[PDB]
Amino acid sequence: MKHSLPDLPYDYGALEPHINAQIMQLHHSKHHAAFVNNLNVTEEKYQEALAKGDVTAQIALQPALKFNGGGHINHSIFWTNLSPNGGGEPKGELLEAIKRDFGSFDKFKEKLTAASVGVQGSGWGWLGFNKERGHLQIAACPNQDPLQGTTGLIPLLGIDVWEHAYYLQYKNVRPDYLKAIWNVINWENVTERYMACKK
Amino acid sequence: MKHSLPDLPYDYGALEPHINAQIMQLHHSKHHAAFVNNLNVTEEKYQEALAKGDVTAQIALQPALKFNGGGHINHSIFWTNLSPNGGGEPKGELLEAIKRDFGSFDKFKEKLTAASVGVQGSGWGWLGFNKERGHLQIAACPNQDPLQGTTGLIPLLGIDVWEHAYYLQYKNVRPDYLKAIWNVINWENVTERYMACKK
Ligand SMILES: [Mn+2]
Ligand SMILES: [Mn+2]
Repeated sequence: MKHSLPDLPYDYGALEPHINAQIMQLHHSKHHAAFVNNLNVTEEKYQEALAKGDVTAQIALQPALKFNGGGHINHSIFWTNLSPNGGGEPKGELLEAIKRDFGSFDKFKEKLTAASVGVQGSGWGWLGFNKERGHLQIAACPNQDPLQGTTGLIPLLGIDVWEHAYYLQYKNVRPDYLKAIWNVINWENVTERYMACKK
Repeated sequence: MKHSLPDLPYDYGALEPHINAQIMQLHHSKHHAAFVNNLNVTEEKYQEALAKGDVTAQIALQPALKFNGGGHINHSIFWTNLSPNGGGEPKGELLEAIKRDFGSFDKFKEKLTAASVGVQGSGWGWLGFNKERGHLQIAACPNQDPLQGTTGLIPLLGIDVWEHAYYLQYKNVRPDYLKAIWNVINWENVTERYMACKK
C-alpha cells in the first residue's frame, strides 16, 4: 500500500471568486504533491529502521513523518471539505448538533474562525467529533499536525491557515480569507464524515 | 528483533553510598523494564500500521515510541556510564578535549551540573560530541527524549535527573545527587564512546 496524490474533485477555477485558480493549483499540485512524495520517502526509511530495530533512526524520522504524513492527511480532507456546490448552512442532524454544542450555526462560525485566526504561525483549525463525549469539538493544530493522530478527534471540517493558502489573494489579511471560504464549504461531505461517526 | 532488558554490568549495590541499591534495583528492573516492554508493543503496532498505510495510527504512536524508545536508549547508556571503579578525572585525549572546549575539567563539571540542575521537570543532561563542528557540547533533554535522535549529538555521558533516580536517597535535593554521581563516573566507557567518534 503506497499513498498517492488524489486528483482535485473540481476545476482549479471552481472556487472563484472565493479562492482563485493560482492558489488552488499551487496548493494542490505543488504543496500537496511534495507531502505525498516526502511521506513515502520517510515511510521507506522508517521501514528499514524498524526492521533493524534502530530506535534512534525511528525517532529522528518522527518530525518528517508527522509533517509530511499530516500534510497528506490534512490536504486530502481539505479538498473534499470544499465544493462549487458548497456554501450556505448544513441541514439535518449535523445542524442540530451544531446548535446543541455551540448554541447556533453563527456562533459555531465565530468559534471556528476565532480558533483559525488564533493560530500563531502555521497550522490548522478543525471542527471535530469527540467519540468519547459524543459531541462536536473545535480544536487548532500547529504546522501539519493532524487532528485525529494528535488529539483523537475525528476531522469533519478543516480550514487551512497556512499563508500559502490565501496570501496570493488576501495577503496578510487572513480574516478576508476566512470570510470567503464559508461560501464553498461542502456541507454534504462534512455531513458524511459526521454521520460516519454515528451509527 | 524485539528489545530485551540488558543485564546491569555490576551489582545493584556497586555504586553505594552514592546511589543506593534500592534505587538501582527499581530503576533497572522496574522503570527500564517497562520501557523495553512498552517499546516492543509500540514497535509492533507501528509495523502493523505501516503495512496498512495507516498514517494516522503511525502519528498517534509517535509519543509512545519516543518515550519508551528513548527510555530504552537512555537508560542502557546510563548504566555503562557508571562503575564501582569510577570517579576521579579522565585522562588522555578526552581530558584534552574537555579542557579545550570547557576550559578545565572543573568548569565542565560546573556547566553539566548547571544544565542538569536546570532541567525543569523530567529529563536528562548529556555531554555529547558534535560531529559536524568536531567538538564537545552540553545539552539537556526533556522526559526520555534521546540526545542523538532529537539533536544529532552523539551521547558520551548522561546524567538521569528524573526524580526516580535520586528521590529515595536524596529527596528533593537534586544538587546532592549531582555532586555524588561524579564519584562513580566510568570515564573508561565515556572514553570509548569519545574515541568511537574520532576516526
Ligand atoms: Mn496547505
Ligand atoms: Mn530513569
